[PDB]
Amino acid sequence: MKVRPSVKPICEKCKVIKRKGKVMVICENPKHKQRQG
Amino acid sequence: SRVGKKIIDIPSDVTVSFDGNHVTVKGPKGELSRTLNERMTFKQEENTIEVVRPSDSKEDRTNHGTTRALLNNMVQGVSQGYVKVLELVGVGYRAQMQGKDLILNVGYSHPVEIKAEENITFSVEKNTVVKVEGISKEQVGALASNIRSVRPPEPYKGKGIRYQGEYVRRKEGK
Amino acid sequence: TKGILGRKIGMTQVFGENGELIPVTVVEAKENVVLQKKTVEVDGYNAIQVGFEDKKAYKKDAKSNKYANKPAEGHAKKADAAPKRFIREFRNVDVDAYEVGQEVSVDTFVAGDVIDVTGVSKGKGFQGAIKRHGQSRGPMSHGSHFHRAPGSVGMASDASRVFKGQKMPGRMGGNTVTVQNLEVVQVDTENKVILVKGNVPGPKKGLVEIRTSIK
Amino acid sequence: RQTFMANESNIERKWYVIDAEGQTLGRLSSEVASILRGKNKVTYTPHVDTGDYVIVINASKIEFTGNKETDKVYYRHSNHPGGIKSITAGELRRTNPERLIENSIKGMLPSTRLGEKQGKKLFVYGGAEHPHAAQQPENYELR
RNA sequence: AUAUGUUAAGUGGAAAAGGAUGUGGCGUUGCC
RNA sequence: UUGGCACCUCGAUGUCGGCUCAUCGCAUCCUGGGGCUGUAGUCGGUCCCAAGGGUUGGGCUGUUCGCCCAUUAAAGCGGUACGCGAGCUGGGUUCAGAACGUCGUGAGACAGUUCGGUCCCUAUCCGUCGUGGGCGUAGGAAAUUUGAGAGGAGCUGUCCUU
RNA sequence: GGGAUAAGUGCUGAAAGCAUCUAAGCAUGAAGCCCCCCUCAAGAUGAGAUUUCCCAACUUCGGUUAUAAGAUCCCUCAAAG
Repeated sequence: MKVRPSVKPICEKCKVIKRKGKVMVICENPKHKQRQG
Repeated sequence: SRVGKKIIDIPSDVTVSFDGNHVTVKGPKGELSRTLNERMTFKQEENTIEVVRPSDSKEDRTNHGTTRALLNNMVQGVSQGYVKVLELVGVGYRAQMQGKDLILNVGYSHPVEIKAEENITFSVEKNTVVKVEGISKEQVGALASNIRSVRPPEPYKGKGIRYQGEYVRRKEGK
Repeated sequence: TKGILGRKIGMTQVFGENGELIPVTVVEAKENVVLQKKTVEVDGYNAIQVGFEDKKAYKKDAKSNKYANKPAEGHAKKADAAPKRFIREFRNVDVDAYEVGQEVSVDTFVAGDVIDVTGVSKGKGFQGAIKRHGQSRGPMSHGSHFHRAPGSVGMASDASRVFKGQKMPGRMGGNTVTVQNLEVVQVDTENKVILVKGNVPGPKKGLVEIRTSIK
Repeated sequence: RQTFMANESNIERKWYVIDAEGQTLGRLSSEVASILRGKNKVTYTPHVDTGDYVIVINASKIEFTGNKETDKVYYRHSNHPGGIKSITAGELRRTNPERLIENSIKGMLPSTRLGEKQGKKLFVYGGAEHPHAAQQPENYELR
């Protein structure tokens, strides 16, 4: 995953959520995983 | 919401006792299925029940839609079983049984042991096929994920343990 | 098995049954009795007091420790025993000894080869940091006035103090030390000795406590 | 000229007992400290203790509002270089709750020769039963 | 202490570009 | 780090580097746990958690730096008056002598170089390392113990087999 | 070897008819955290516990005495210093 201070979608299958206070993007492409909103 | 404002429709074959705060559903193949619920407002009837949220907020809608789903799940637990099938891809991947334990010969330098527990049954259709049958979705899911996590599917040739169909990735090493 | 109390006699060597050479410590264990049996109800822990060597009887005017006094003399007599020097408590046993005296014999260590040995003395006087802590000496090439001195004892100004646990001179040795995983070589009745494989803490005629290995 | 000053002969101290079940830590602690300092007595003299004795039963039921079982760490140094140990306020309750309440309450008593003699009248037990039945402890209700 | 709201981070009880289905208000439109 | 200000010290705060002896931070070098890979495997890259222990011996130089030889699981980066001279050395530099290149008419100066050269102290009080004596612990004594708390240790390789 | 966890991985689950490791609930997961291993430790003034030993004469003092159990002075020494 990518820990970056600006998480945002990269394609159309990626969608944004919040876990434990962290903003995250989860996708069906494992390249597109991000956290630390 | 809609999912919480839905009828449960107790099939009248299973008996749901509403012991104050707690619910206990019995059926032809499961007893003592009592769950800790919250302070919701539901009717204690047979042949159908409903759950009602007392207030309206952002903390009543969530628990409403969750309480309805949990009561539905434990009703269908005695209405029928939830079966999760785990498959084994790869050469020489065989699942042996012994008493109420499952031995997995899965390419390691030793077998792997999976002990059964209450209310659940293991069953091996063929050496590469394992089925866990139970009454709670939570328990069946815990068992299936613990049996799956021994060798999850590789992306290249797919050998490992997997659920159903083809949902895996695919790579190309060479 | 059960712990025993003993005296260090000296080191020697025997020849193992394929030709090996085995350093050995000879430990005599005699006169061991069970003087008290502490239990959870009377005292919080469960343990057994054993009593090592035999003291002489009570004397009206005794100017040494050779003769038992009235308190000690009364504590042994409740077990139906003879005054004993070196009373010690063994925990982590199974209480099937008797609070009334029963002989603890070396023959209980036939079963149980790996033991640990607690000794209670080493013995050295006030010592410097090179001896006491294994520090390093200064050079003699240049005209160094520093050789066996301790060295810097801290930082300057920002610390403004010495920390607890600094290494300095003081009385060395004499502590309590346990050597773990020692092995019984052979027990001997009619002399009441145990041959331990290695070396135990303390000087000769010292007290050693043998017990079965906690590992 | 005319201000009454309490003397050891005049002082009559009573025994109370409080239930620390279903209460908050700091809200119970401030009131128990006001009871221990003796600011609840018309005959209050600053130089000598006129306070009462307190027995705090059911210490294992004090609760914390919010996410305080994992936060609210307690730190302490041993005076040797490096050693600063810690324990969360949730692991201290399940292990040694009677220290939790005791330290909480004694942090509200002045640190003076008399601020210790006033703080050693507090008896905290985790569980409904206390040995001090021979002192006739009245049952005080916090407000 | 009294009355009406805000928030849930212990913010309160240090700090920016920028990122986000955190929650409250008013307003304004497009399909019901 | 190179600086900028000129706020404490000129009835005086000893300057390098190394030795001896440590302590702390994490922005992690090794070891441990993982996500992605343009990850087939053995090796790698790059991010996230993590400070428990460990982190070499020589040649050249006053060397801190640096380059090289042979290793190592690895040869981390920083703070503590660039830690440390009431602990040590004193090579360098900032003493006096004397010589070279250059500058000055000159006495003499360095953009530099070279040979040499007295480093003081019987520790009060706090601090630290050991050891005793007084009193207390509601009679006076002998032994054996619980453990609130505190300290210590904590590293890794290489072969054989599956 | 035991317990609770970080990053990570999840099971059921709604808010949001689907989806979702999270909001409720239930797991799993580090040489690191608390135990387990070794030493100190009741001046821990909160001064703990157990076993044993000693326990009458004189007063109106209401207290005193010496002596009992025990320990030192003094002397011969070492495993200690």
